[PDB]
Amino acid sequence: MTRDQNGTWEMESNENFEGYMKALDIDFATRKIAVRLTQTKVIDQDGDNFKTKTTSTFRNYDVDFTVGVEFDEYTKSLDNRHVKALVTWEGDVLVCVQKGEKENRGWKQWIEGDKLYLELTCGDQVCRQVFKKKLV
Ligand SMILES: CCCCCCCC/C=C\CCCCCCCC(=O)OC(CO)CO
Repeated sequence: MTRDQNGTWEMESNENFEGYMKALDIDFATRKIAVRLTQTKVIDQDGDNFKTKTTSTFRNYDVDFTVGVEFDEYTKSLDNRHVKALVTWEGDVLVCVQKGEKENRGWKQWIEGDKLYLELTCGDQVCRQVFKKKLV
């Protein structure tokens, strides 16, 4: 029973964020800033209802969803694309498929210990992020 992802989580590693961004066609001036930033993830979860915020000094991104309920996602101030998104549980891993113009786009997010793991995929690029839970 590790489905409870509530908390504030601070990034400690970010592997291949460059390649993921390039796969999304982010221009190199934007990538040059974005690759350097420490991200924070704030998750407010009530059962299968999620409200999430990913924040940095450069850009913030909010996405809210209910597990199992397809929704329209506009990735505003990221790559600015429209996708149909569905989040499901695979065991205690939260799995998102983002169907749209990019093939094999989505993410997977799960807890181990005091860490939150997030693997972002686009095409043949995978970015692996790890966040540490912030205290009180
Ligand atoms: C926002 C902080 C970084 C902003 C700088 C990046 C700008 C360059 C363009 C694209 C990179 C998109 C990468 C972030 C993916 C969104 C996070 C996300 O959807 O996470 C899920 C799972 O946590 C939310 O529930």
